[PDB]
Amino acid sequence: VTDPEALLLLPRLSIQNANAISSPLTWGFPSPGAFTGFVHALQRRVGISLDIELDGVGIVCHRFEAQISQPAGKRTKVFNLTRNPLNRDGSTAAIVEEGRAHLEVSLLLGVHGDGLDDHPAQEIARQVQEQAGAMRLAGGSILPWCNERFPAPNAELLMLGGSDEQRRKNQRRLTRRLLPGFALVSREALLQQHLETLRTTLPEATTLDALLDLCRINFEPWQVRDKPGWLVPIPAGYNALSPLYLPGEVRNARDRETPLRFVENLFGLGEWLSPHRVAALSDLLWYHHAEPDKGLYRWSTPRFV
Amino acid sequence: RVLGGAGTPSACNDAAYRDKLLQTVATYVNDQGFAELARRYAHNLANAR
Amino acid sequence: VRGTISNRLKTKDRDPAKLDASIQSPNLQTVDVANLPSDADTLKVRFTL
Amino acid sequence: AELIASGLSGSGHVLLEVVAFARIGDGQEVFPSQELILDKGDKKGQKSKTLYSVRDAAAIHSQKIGNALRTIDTWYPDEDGLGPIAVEPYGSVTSQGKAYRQPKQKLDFYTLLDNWVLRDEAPAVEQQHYVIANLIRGGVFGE
RNA sequence: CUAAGAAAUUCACGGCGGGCUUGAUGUCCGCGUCUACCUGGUUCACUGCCGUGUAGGCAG
DNA sequence: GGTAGACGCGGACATCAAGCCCGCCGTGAAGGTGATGACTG
DNA sequence: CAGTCATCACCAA
Repeated sequence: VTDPEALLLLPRLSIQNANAISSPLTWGFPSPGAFTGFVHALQRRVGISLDIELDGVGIVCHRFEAQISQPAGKRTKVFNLTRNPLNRDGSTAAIVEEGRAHLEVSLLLGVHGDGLDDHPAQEIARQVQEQAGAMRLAGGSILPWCNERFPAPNAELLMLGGSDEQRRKNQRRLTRRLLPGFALVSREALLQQHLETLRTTLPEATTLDALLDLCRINFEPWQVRDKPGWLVPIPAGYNALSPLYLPGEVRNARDRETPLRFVENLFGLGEWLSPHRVAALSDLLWYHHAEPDKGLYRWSTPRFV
Repeated sequence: RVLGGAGTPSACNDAAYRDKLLQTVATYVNDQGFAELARRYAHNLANAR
Repeated sequence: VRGTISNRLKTKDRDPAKLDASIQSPNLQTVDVANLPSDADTLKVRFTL
Repeated sequence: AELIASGLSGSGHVLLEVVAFARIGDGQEVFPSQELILDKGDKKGQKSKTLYSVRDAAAIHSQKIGNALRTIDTWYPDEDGLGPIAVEPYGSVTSQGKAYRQPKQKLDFYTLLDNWVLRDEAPAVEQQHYVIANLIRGGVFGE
């Protein structure tokens, strides 16, 4: 909601062994729920000793590879597993399947606090990076440096105090540091828009998302067409099955302080657009916003349109 | 490369069977070495099989 | 890789025609392998902790 | 050891870079890690062994390197003169096919942790090193 | 406070044998490059000249 | 240590016949749940 | 005489 003044680039985050299932109906790149949980986990450890805030994340995703294998006679995939230790009788344990992938990621944060005028912003950049290099980005660890120990420091720059001409040179200087990536935004208006193509059939909604991430072909009145983006099904929050429980009610909870619901996933849509296609970089940022009483929990990116 | 340790398995399920196998191989080794095997491998190196 | 049938064959379905001739017949497999080059003798392994 | 201990306390910074050289021989076969692929290739034109590669390089999994680093346990009560094994609850070893440190011989992690937290029955110092090593290792426990 | 928090895939291997690519051919044809001039670079900032020591007649 | 000012056209590009057989494709481990059954302190 | 620990059949395209 609150537009930040300065954006914080976390330039290279080579992370290993992230989760790659992310919902019961998708696989591949992890959910942006992991990224906004990561930035509020930065908020509870750094942002109070700097008296700043950090709300939104610019998910860029330079590289991607998944620990998958192509079997014989199939065009599908399976996942490469770990070998778990034995049971107490010496026999072998069962198999729970955890997909796994390596990533390389850039990040764009948003500051809102009095520490930006109480400090140099280099203090904010150094402290946020040196603490975030001891955390887990999606489900896996954040790696230290290598041959790539030259892009290690950050950058940070405001947008309100300054001229209004060479800020194009400034944000396209920023774009020189995230140039091979594909940003990930929320494009859920097209899920509305592809019901009118099915309005001749029914006003149903659950099979509309399963129409866009594939190759639909009819014959000549072969029918291939340019898909209008890199449009992919992402998960987009939780919807309540069960009423809110008082913090001593549910057996085997993580906490004895917070209240608990039983929820399940809701599915949206995204696109892997290059950052050139959007003018202002503050459009990309992902935010948590969810109303508590009726149980709809959701994350999206505002300011995209 | 000639490695050695040629009776100890690298993966097993039993421990009694592993000890029985290792003492069987030690029974083989401590009355005759690998010499009858080693000179036959040395024959197949010495000619150009 | 070309190979031989060298496993404990199953006499559960004891066939005097198939499991004795399949001992004679070969076994074709596809594996992975990693070698050093012919002009390298030292392996380097690097990680961080 | 003082540096790794001052990192395990939470006090100072620690980040190691480990490089190992191993003279083997010209053109010999090195052994990177093999990943478990359960039920691949129902066609018989299949691939039996599949090795693990990071980008254009042979590689070893991280959990195997960690398993190598936590071979600490010498104190297990079955037969201690056979070498250190990896730190485990119900302290076991998959190549051996056998679980040392069995709860009938009350020295596994659950028994000692409950006696040393809930009942204040302190075990010996050598079992306490095991109980703390399971906290450096980490785990997931329940009811 | 992140479908959070945890994990060893291990081991073995013979692809193998055989073989005629043949034959043919026109790259032809043409052309104005045109005018102009001062190294004693210092072919070593000095060769070789009565005392190897800081004053001198020489091929100047 | 001198500018000076230009680089061609047309036309054409081969036909024929043929493409192998045989055998074979590894094994081990990857189940939770009550319900007595044996133990029982 | 009552909790608890290893085993035991129960299913199953």
